[PDB]
Amino acid sequence: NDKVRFIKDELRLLQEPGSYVGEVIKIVSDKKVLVKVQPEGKYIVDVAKDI
Amino acid sequence: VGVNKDSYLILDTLPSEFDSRVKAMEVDEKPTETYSDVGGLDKQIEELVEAIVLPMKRADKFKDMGIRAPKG
Amino acid sequence: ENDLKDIEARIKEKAGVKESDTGLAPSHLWDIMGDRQRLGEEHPLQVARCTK
Amino acid sequence: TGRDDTKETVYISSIALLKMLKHGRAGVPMEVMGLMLGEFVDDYTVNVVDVFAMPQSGTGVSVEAVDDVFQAKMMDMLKQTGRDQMVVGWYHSHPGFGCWLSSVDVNTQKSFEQLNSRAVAVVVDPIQSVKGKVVIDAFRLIDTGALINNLEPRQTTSNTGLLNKANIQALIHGLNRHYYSLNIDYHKTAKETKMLMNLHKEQWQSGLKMYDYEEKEESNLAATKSMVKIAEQYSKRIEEEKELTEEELKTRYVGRQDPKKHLSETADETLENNIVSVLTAGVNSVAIK
Repeated sequence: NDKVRFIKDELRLLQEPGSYVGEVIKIVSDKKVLVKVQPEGKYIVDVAKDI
Repeated sequence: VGVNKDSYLILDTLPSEFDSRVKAMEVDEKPTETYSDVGGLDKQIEELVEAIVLPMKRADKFKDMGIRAPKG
Repeated sequence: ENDLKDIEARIKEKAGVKESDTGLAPSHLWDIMGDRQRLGEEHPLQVARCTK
Repeated sequence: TGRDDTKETVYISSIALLKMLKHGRAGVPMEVMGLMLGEFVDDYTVNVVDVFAMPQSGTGVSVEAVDDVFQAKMMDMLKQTGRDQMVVGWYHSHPGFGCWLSSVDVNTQKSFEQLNSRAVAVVVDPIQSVKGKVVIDAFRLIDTGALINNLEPRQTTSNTGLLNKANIQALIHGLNRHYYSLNIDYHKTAKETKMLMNLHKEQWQSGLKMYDYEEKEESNLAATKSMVKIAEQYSKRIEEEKELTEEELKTRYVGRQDPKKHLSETADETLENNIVSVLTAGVNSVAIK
């Protein structure tokens, strides 16, 4: 049962809508972070709960 | 050619495009000063008209004589 | 001397570092026509140039 | 009291679903559209019995790319065949983008909502339906004023539903500022099941039909060799597998993918493959002569 039902949990993981890699240039203490996205431009954008 | 941007199909044909810098070449209705508001250096005016202007109009006399017209 | 070295660090770390946005005190209401300039397509415009 | 709006679930008959997919993928990336013929009964069921496609344009969707002249001719074609009921809305296919209504599409929808309030817009993603999931989501316009008064909670009353949000990003912007999305259930009959499940004429031609026996020998050779390599890898691993902490052993003596597990998958496929094949040979040889 464990073997078959992690696969069902793993479909969500595989069907992620993308990611990106960024690097934090600096924070701003408005509770947002300046991210120079590595392939892309600069966007100041909201943090999650995790960080 | 036009290609339809929703789905690439040759839609129709369009004139060939040249740069806007090359589209600045042609006249604005460019003022004329004829040969008669250029005084002095008479011999130069005659030498230019001969080189450029008359081989355009009398290209027929150039073909019958059989000469070529100059390149600049 | 080394106690001074550490506590300068600690003071910066807790205070936090930032960059503030330019503002205006006469503005405390702006979105009355913020949404008139924004909010769907009415529109900030993709810039082009005529070539022919 | 006023009129209260509440949950609905859009039941896409098996017929309707294939047509949208067929018409939509074929016309992608140019936008595809068409009307949904069906009936509303109940107060929780939008039942879409059929769809058809309205002629494509290279202006894509537009309020004037709907085209009622074509709608009218088509309606009379269903009328003569005794299939007309009520047009229950419109669908359109965004190409490879998500399910969300465009600003233009909101105004296309506002028109059909006048004609019947229970009309939906069904946004289809065909280039994303080639997964193991078919991606289709449904929307239905709600009055802007109603959203101010907090009447999005109203739409989920009297069941727990199967409530889940399959897509956000542009979707959750448009929900917030316009619409109430619907979940999608499928209707099909017991006849239609049998039609769908059947997909081969070789159902009875697949255990008497066999593959060339050179191909089988190649396969046995390939299989045995592969497991021979995995066994050497396993043997390196199982020189220890006896110290404290499983995780330390997995790094150190590669149990990265577990050569035990890896050998089990490979063993089991070719073992099962050979039992069928021998059984096919022995059936034909004895029975036929």
